[PDB]
Amino acid sequence: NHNAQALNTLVKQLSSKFGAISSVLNDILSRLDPPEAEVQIDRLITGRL
Amino acid sequence: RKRISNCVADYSVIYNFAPFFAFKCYGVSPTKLNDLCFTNVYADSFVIRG
Repeated sequence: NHNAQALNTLVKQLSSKFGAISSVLNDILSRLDPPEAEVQIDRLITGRL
Repeated sequence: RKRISNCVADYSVIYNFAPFFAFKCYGVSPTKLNDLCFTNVYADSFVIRG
């Protein structure tokens, strides 16, 4: 039960935004310019770490 | 206020129109409007001082 709970929470955490425009990297890449993408990407990186 | 939907959008005519004084986009990159898909488009026009 504990192993299943931990794995489910870890996989569920991938849908959080962490104060960004979107929670999907492909959407961010296909809607913006690389100079304006690092600002959004950093928040996701920090949250997932 | 004009609402635009259910059509194919091309933005080459935007550059063809005039030598714009200003062209600023906030949520999108101006060079990549050619590859996106939107639900509804709202067009608003008026005259303001320079």
